[PDB]
Amino acid sequence: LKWSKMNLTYRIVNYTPDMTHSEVEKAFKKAFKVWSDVTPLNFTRLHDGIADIMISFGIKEHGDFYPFDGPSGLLAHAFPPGPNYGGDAHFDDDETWTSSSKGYNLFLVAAHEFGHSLGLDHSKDPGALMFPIYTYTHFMLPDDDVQGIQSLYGP
Amino acid sequence: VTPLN
Ligand SMILES: CNC(=O)[C@H](NC(=O)c1ccc(-c2ccc(CSc3nc4c(c(=O)[nH]3)CCC4)cc2)o1)C(C)C
Ligand SMILES: [Ca+2]
Ligand SMILES: [Ca+2]
Ligand SMILES: [Ca+2]
Ligand SMILES: [Zn+2]
Ligand SMILES: [Zn+2]
Repeated sequence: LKWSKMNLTYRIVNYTPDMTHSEVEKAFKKAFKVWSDVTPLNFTRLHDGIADIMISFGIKEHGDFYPFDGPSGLLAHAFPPGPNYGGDAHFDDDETWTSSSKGYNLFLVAAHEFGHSLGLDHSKDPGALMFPIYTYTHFMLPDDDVQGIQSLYGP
Repeated sequence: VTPLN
């Protein structure tokens, strides 16, 4: 699945206890720039109303009947392109979100989630951003991910 | 549609 428009909006609906608003905003902006740097996609942030990509933090059952599982295990999830929940990204706040090597790095997980938000599935390449298993190694988007997103949207 | 982790 794929967006049929190149100009997308996002809204940060709420914030984790774990980080300042400024650090959350910085991580998400950097994560969208990963994808906008290698496609014609553009992302603009909204402070109210409906955005294409609605982003929120929650625990257990948080509104969509795909519940999170407490600390560890599932980290986050995102819906493929489409209306309503399509594109939206949810983060499990029973994890500890950071801008460091500790806990789970919000930038890295967000960049992966936004890959799903844009229509990418998982990669079998263990070095890819879209590999299903999280590890923590200046960020450079791996070549499998560049190839994958450009197949949908071009350079 | 089931979201992906
Ligand atoms: C069903 N999945 C799960 O239960 C958990 N995973 C998730 O819930 C989940 C949500 C998002 C991600 C995820 C996010 C980012 C990555 C890539 S990590 C990474 N990617 C890269 C680098 C790096 O240092 N680290 C450098 C270049 C690319 C992988 C998985 O995992 C986990 C126990 C496997
Ligand atoms: Ca969890
Ligand atoms: Ca949406
Ligand atoms: Ca937390
Ligand atoms: Zn959810
Ligand atoms: Zn994933």
